[PDB]
Amino acid sequence: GVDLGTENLYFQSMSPGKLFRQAVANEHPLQIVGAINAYCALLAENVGFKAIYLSGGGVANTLGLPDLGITDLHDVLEDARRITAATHLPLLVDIDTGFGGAFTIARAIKEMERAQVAAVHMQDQVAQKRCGHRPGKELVNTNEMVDRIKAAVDVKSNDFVLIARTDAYAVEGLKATIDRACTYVEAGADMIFAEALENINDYPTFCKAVKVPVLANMTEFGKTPLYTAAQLADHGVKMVLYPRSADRAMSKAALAVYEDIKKHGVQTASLPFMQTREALYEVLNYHAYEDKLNQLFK
Amino acid sequence: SMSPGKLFRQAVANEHPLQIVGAINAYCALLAENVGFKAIYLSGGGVANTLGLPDLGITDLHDVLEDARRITAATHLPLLVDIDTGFGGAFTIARAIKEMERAQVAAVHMQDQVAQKRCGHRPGKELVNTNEMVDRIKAAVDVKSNDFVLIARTDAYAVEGLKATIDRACTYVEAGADMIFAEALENINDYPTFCKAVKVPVLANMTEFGKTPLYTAAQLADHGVKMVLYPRSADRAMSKAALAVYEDIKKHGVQTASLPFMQTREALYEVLNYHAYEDKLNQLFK
Amino acid sequence: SMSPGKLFRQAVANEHPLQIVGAINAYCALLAENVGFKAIYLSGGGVANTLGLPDLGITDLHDVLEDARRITAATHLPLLVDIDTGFGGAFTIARAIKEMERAQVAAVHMQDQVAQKRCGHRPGKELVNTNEMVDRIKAAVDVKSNDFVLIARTDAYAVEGLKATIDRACTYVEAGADMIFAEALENINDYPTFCKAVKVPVLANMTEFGKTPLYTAAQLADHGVKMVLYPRSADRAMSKAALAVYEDIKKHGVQTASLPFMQTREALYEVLNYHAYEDKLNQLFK
Amino acid sequence: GVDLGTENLYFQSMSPGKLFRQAVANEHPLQIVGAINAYCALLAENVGFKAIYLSGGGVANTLGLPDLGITDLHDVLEDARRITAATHLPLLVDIDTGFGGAFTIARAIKEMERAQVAAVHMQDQVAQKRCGHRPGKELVNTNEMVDRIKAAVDVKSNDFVLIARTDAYAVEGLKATIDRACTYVEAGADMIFAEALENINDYPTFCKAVKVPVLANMTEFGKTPLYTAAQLADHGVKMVLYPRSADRAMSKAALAVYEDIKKHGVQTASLPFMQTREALYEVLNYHAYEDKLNQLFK
Ligand SMILES: [Cl-]
Ligand SMILES: [Cl-]
Ligand SMILES: [Cl-]
Ligand SMILES: [Cl-]
Repeated sequence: GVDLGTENLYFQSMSPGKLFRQAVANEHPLQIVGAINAYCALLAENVGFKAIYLSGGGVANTLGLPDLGITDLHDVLEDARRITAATHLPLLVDIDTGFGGAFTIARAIKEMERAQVAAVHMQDQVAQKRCGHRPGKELVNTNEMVDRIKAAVDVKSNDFVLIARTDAYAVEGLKATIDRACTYVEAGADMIFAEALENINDYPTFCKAVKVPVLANMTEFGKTPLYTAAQLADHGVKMVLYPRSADRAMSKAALAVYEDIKKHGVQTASLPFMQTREALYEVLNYHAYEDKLNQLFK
Repeated sequence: SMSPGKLFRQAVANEHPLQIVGAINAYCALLAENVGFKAIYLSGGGVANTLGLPDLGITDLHDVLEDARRITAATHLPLLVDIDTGFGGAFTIARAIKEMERAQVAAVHMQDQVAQKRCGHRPGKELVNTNEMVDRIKAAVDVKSNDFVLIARTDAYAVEGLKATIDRACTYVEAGADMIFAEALENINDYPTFCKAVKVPVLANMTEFGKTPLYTAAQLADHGVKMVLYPRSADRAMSKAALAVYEDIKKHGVQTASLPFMQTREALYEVLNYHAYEDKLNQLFK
Repeated sequence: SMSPGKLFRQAVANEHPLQIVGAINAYCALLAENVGFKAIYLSGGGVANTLGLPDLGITDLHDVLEDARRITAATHLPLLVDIDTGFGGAFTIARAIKEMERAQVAAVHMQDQVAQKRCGHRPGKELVNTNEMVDRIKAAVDVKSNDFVLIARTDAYAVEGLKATIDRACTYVEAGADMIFAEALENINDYPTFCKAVKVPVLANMTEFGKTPLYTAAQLADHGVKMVLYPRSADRAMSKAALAVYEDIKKHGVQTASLPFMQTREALYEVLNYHAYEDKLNQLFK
Repeated sequence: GVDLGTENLYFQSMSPGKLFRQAVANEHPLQIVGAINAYCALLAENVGFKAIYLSGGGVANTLGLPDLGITDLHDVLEDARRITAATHLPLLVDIDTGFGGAFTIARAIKEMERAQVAAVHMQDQVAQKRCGHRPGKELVNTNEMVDRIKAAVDVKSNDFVLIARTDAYAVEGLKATIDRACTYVEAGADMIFAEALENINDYPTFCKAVKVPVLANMTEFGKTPLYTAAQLADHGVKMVLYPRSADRAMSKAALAVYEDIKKHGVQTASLPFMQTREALYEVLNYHAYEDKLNQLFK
């Protein structure tokens, strides 16, 4: 039903998760960028990225909360929905440890699918803990994460992408990490999110062992190095994620404007650092609104 | 115990003038607080644009309310909220005021633009009659608490000139508006006349990229202005900065060149007041 | 794989007629499903009244959308949703259709009443011009998927009589409405003429306590009607029953007299399909 | 600022939690009824009840979900908000085990207060558990519940009422129950929700030991008997809760109407069982809307 030139060729109607699978296959590698809101998703789309990301940490911090697992399915879901309403670019969503036991995880998968989300990642961290527990990083046993994956796979559609994230590497080293990852794939993970993988020549071994597409997480200000997308792909990596990059720059920029207005009683010095009205109207595709009204009405 | 509305009333009286900055989310509200502003603002245009929509009145009470709630959950800094034309007739307006108060909001502004119109109407800026805006104000005043601040915004100046603008403003005050949002006054020497006539605290809107010039806080205050609003200033800079990071990552396959332009982890932990979390847990537990 | 809208289209074609019952929440939608209805309905008046508000158009897209989402999360039974007059101009209507589709809703109906009006306007029922409703329909059709069902509702009959009603209906179909909601046809012998002229499936609204009489499904179908709606039937009975329990507890200091009128734990566990939860856990784990 | 007749007397401005405290003090005992939505809250108010209740089980079941702790703070909070928008009658809200650790509990208290809720109850059940855990009832240790209470008390306002609920009685017997309850009061619970207390002559001992107002939960179809409000008060009980009574009757009534419409092709036989339009307009206080428009406009 879709055309190429004047030639009517087969095109399959593509669901969010299939668009994502397709973006992985067609890119080398797929760069996925963090976006904290619909407008950022549009900036990313306009720059020409083929997939976007909703960070768990970002959702919390944007609420003015620490990334301590205070947020729930609704906090993430509402931000996801806002983004998928604005763009069909496949969206990857951080759902932490699933927000509870088997049926919470099921509800999260279904709600994410109803929100037109393309993929989620779920982590093998310890969840909930005691009331007064101090912040930190603990892994669950492989079997506890297997159960989480099964709860998810049990209700997902075929197209929808479950990415199991492991933080084993920093704590248990490369061998034990590869072991979990393989167990996670066997339990039904579609892909793997390798967190904090240091030396790039460990990638080919990691990727070859796990078989499914692997995502490398390019964070800042942590204890992991920054390689290029090309380098990571040459070492067998299929996705590269930039989770918080843009929002760290948005923050510094907003702080700078606030300080200018405070210090100078006016924002004149900030004008050069601001997006122009015209770029804004363009990213919002404002003209298509006027054009739609002319197409249909008066 | 001071109510949100009272904190705001107090910030107007005690600052010369009160600078109110736009913040699009809780995190921005915290940055603003940390820089030391005494009042913050939730722009209606910002709510739409943040959702990836044009400022064409597509958004409803729930869209603004949800963003307001997220900001008041993070900070007690008095918040001023743009509720457009009120989102409907008298009972919608009533619902909006009550919901805003229940959200711990300190003030709202409502405008004298024409609302809804016909289905296929073209975008623009048209004023309602003075009597239609009076009705709007009465609906709002009827349910507001004493402390809560209703600010009537008029866009009359560009369309009807300074005389007719002062007339509306005064009618709006008489209908029960607490303060006045004077939109798009070009010459600063319009202000002293406007402010003197209107009597109640007046807010001047310092926007960028419009058809209005930029004066300083001091200049505006010396000309009788009590509040100065910076509605989108921070978010225009956030957008350029996000765009720059996106372009860098795309062009260079990595974000290295962007690192100098990013807030450090430590500044982030600080704005989030992260240590108070660890300290609270040590105070109460193990 | 059948889309919500297609399931609904299919239920219209294959039933004679399709009975669509009101449900105010997911639990009611499940009771309805269990009794074996093939399509369910979310009333706009029900959404308002459930919130403790009169049906005066105080509610917005978010109010109806949230209730819709809760019901579609629990059941795949095709859901018909009252979106009133569309909640604003062309882009609000567009947003409403898209949001309803993203909510897995199968159909909506939109009415040709006048919307918003002046701030202090008195409640009532006034029609928009045919051209204003055409514009509404075009805004909706422009963004809908093929399968999704737009039902134009007209209240013309009581105000303008059968002739002018058939005229609008036909104009609405030509503008792209998939089906027709004929509101307040008194005499059943109005139906065959109406239905024959309009051609597309027609819905008759079987309300209580109004100014319209009650015919049976069979009667309505024999007179050319394809859907019959029971918009508030269940919720009027729920209200009487809740009131009765409240009065009992108040008057007797205990709810003993109410016990015979309550659904048993076991019927509840059954409607919730509770066993499938235990069975799922045994299937997958320990 | 408030008047009695023509005599201007002192009246304190009363916060939701104070209204609740006051309703306890002034009634003997206070009957609190379950209401699943704003309209039900209004029916209750109209019948003249002085406090209303939002059941956790009710929130889930109304969503078409089992009471298995699938729901989160947002599910309860949204239903609470809908009710407090319609009525100032003090509302008691079930927040289960608090939906997470210390800061989730803090967020729940603050969000409940911002919603104009008067009181909440929190339970000493085990939370979250493993992914594939089977449904059931386990108590946490007294110390784990103490921690939960402290998280709550730490952020609550003075007026706001924390009610600690214990399910110890059915599992651990009267002695151990009184022990927890006393520990919970000392940790800062304002009142106590005694679940499943069988023999009424155990109440005076229970109430005398715990000191703070005690709530007896009048459920149906469980393993607990039904006494009258008067009987329970004479035995030292200060609140009596009717958590699901009205919604069990609403369900049977809606099922009956659906079956009638199915079986008869019309709802004629159901008409006698339906609230009249006029009672509806009245409970909605529809006339006050017309009167308000006449007061202010044309
Ligand atoms: Cl714009
Ligand atoms: Cl610097
Ligand atoms: Cl009504
Ligand atoms: Cl029976």
